[PDB]
Amino acid sequence: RPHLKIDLVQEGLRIQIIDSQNRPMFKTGSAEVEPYMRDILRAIAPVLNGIPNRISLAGHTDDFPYANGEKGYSNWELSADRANASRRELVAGGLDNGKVLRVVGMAATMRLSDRGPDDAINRRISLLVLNKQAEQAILHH
Amino acid sequence: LRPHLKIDLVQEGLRIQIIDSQNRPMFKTGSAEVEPYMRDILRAIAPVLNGIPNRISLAGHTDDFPYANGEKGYSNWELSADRANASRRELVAGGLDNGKVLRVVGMAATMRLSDRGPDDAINRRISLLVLNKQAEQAILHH
Ligand SMILES: NC(=[NH2+])NCCC[C@H](N)C(=O)O
Ligand SMILES: NC(=[NH2+])NCCC[C@H](N)C(=O)O
Ligand SMILES: NC(=[NH2+])NCCC[C@H](N)C(=O)O
Repeated sequence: RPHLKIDLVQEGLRIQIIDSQNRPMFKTGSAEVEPYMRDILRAIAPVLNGIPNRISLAGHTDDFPYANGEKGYSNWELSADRANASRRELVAGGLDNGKVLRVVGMAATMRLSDRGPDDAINRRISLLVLNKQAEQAILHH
Repeated sequence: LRPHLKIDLVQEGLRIQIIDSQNRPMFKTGSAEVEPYMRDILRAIAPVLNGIPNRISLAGHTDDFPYANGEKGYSNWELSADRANASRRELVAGGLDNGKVLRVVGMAATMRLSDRGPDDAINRRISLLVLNKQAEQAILHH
């Protein structure tokens, strides 16, 4: 059973989804979120509604490339699709309108460092509960 | 008159906007297909971006009009993200180097243009961002 890891960062609250068996939370090349991940995402949505802050959603991939592999569909499209896939699950969980400020596709640029040598663990999404400083930053860009 | 570049300093880098005098939207309604005149511009921008060591972020935008089922299904978030990646593929086709892109962003309709309503058609667009080293480290060394 997967769990959320929530800790403080400069930009606010970072939320990571972590599986105990170090199992990838997405099938390779897939932006379909699994039933187990579905439940934990929908469950945290009312909590996010309580927190007056807005959120940023990020999608990630392993560094297994597509055939072209940046000319057409790539890890950029896939990571972005994973971000929005998690977004739709939060909404299904009852996430309020206007809670999302940003969806982000990171491809394989944000590599985890202490979660083992298997690159497949990077197939994931992450959440960021933005503080006022991070939000005002993003908005005035 | 030909469209021009609007460049200003923002917190995580150098933002690049493409401003059209003829007020042509970069995308048709509900479409993530880059309009012809913007394709030419993005391809022209790519080799210049190759000239600097900095990595790039790409953001997509939509007008205020929502989709049929609000935000439960395909929404302006998906559309804006798809528009960001469409501009990405144009840049790559223009000769953008491998590894230049660090981030793609969907902003939906949260960032209307500086003096237009959120309903205006020219909100359907993309914007470019040249990331400073600090933003790049906050992402890579995260
Ligand atoms: N349960 C696990 N530890 N899985 C790791 C292996 C994942 C497999 N190599 C893949 O790409 O799909
Ligand atoms: N089904 C595939 N085409 N897999 C290869 C690409 C996998 C991709 N890098 C991911 O994170 O899922
Ligand atoms: N169901 C619809 N007709 N939706 C139209 C949404 C258009 C979208 N706001 C855009 O910027 O292109």
